[PDB]
Amino acid sequence: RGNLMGKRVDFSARTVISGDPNLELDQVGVPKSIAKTLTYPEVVTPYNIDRLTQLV
Amino acid sequence: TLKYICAECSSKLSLSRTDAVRCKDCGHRILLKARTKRLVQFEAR
Amino acid sequence: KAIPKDQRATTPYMTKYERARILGTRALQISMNAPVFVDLEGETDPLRIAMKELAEKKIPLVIRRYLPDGSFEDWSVEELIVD
Amino acid sequence: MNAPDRFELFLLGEGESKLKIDPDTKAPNAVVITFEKEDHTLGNLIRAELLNDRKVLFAAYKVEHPFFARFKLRIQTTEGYDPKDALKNACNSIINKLGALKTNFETEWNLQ
Amino acid sequence: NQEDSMIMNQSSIDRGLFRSLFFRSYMDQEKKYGMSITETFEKPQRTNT
Amino acid sequence: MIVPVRCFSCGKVVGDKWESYLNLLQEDELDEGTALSRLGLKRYCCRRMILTHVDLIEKFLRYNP
Amino acid sequence: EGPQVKIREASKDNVDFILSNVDLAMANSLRRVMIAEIPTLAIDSVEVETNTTVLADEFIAHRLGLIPLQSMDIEQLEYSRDCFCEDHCDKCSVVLTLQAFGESESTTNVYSKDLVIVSNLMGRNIGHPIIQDKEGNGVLICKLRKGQELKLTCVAKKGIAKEHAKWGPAAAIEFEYDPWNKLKHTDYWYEQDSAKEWPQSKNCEYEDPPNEGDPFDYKAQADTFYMNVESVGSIPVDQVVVRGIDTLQKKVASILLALTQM
Ligand SMILES: [Zn+2]
Ligand SMILES: [Zn+2]
Ligand SMILES: [Zn+2]
Repeated sequence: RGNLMGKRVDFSARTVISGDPNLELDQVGVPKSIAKTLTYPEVVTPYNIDRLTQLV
Repeated sequence: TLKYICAECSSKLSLSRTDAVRCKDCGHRILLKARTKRLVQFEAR
Repeated sequence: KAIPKDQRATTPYMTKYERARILGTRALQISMNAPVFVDLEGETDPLRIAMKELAEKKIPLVIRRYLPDGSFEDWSVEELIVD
Repeated sequence: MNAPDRFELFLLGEGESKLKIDPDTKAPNAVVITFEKEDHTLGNLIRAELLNDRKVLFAAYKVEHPFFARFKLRIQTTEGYDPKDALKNACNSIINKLGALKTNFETEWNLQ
Repeated sequence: NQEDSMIMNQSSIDRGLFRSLFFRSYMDQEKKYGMSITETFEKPQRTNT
Repeated sequence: MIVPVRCFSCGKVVGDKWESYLNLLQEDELDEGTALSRLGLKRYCCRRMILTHVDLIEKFLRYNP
Repeated sequence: EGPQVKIREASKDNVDFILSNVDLAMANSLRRVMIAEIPTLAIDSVEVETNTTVLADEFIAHRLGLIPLQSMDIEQLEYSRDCFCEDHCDKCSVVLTLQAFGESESTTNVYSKDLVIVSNLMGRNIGHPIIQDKEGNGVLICKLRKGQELKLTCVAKKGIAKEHAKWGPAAAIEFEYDPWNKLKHTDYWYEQDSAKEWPQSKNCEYEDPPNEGDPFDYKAQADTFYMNVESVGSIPVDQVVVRGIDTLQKKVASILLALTQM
């Protein structure tokens, strides 16, 4: 139960949720600290070599 | 040595190392560390 | 054991799962420098290019639908009616 | 923690300007002017003077989000007239009315 | 304000409304296992530690 | 504690009204509303400050440093 | 022509007047500018040397931050970011200090008047603690007993109320318009009758009821405003109103200058 069916995993954030009518239906407002803590591995392609270069 | 202060009588001890932890003139083993002598900057916001 | 083309009795419509995995695998290949068969309108995102290839059926794939008895069928995504 | 600085509510950032004139294609002779580091105080006061004119067909403003000091001002005047001129007349009218309010306020204050 | 949400005045917060102090106490203690090993409170040097 | 500075709404200075307030209470034996009417407070936003204040610094000073 | 101002009450703290012939946008803009976009002088940095008080250090720094100061000739004092020096100089800020020590057995009270000016003003009239008490005593900052010292240096810097609420010279602004409800902007709720429950306002003396049995109102605009400005103690009311009108005029002129360059 604690190691096969379920488990504690990475790449997640837990906090208090609140409302905001100015947002859309499917969106979600993420804090800046959570956005800087979590990450996503993107593949370098000739379409975003300049953008990823700027990020570096 | 470093300046220490007694618990009850609040006297200036300034005892060095290898002198255990005990006040002189009274037997209160609670010895204060005293506040730093440098300035601390704060913001009113 | 590979049912022939005259005996394929599955649904000719592409399901949402087949479209999903075709767009995901195709977009993953496009992200890995795959030969694009459609002229781009200035896109940069790989998923938009994959959907652009699916909108014109230029995706070079064929689905191996597994039957419960162990057999399978080969329905190419070009002949599958999308939506 | 994560809240932005307070002085950012009125100070203009780097690489930015005060007004962003962007033409709009929703209607003929329509323009959307983006205002930075301002709120309803300027938007409603400008919109009122834009509505007092007869050459302006449409005029509105809105604050997209309260966490960002900015508001959009959509203006649409008649053919053969530029909304920038109407905005200039609005600014001149506001400056004149404020000047008369200051002169009259000081004149009435010198009588107390 | 929807769903038990509240809007608070910022100028009241800046003047000290519902502001509280939090005191966290960290207690440490040196110990001796068999008298041969003795923990000592000291400033560790980055050369030999 | 120890007389909140300004007010938590309007913003008027009230810290200089405590000493007089008590002075009007212990000398003239007036009521709370009358003293608050003599200090110059006309809005209840201020009135809740002086009326609901719990001065705990007096109980804090009785400890030896 | 334009607006007209008729002052009704004029005091050292509260001044009520009538600002009419003004579209609601200019009146609301005026009160918003007077509440927010007006400069003020307040303590921004507190340097605590020795503190034996029972109160917390940042708590005392907060109370000192809430203390008002004089802010007359603040126009010619440049901002901290505008001056090219490091930290501060006699062009940006005013340096203050406080030293309190308990003497006799009775507790000593630390007042705002105990602050002294040790920085040059170059002919300005700022930095003086505003004393509005009838006894001649400043704001009670804290209390001290015999054996406790309190020495600190404060740096009073310029700022508006948008940075912090401590830079708020204006107070409660009484905004009202249309005493007798004829513009049909509010539908009064009543349990039995609206005339017996809702009382009459003061400004009703300066007009008259619209009289029942008269045609409906739909062509009348909102005008004849009742505005009561209240200053805390920094600058007088005329400097609040004049500096606010000049502030909005500098903002509108800044927008016109921002449009001319395009
Ligand atoms: Zn001792
Ligand atoms: Zn109040
Ligand atoms: Zn400087």
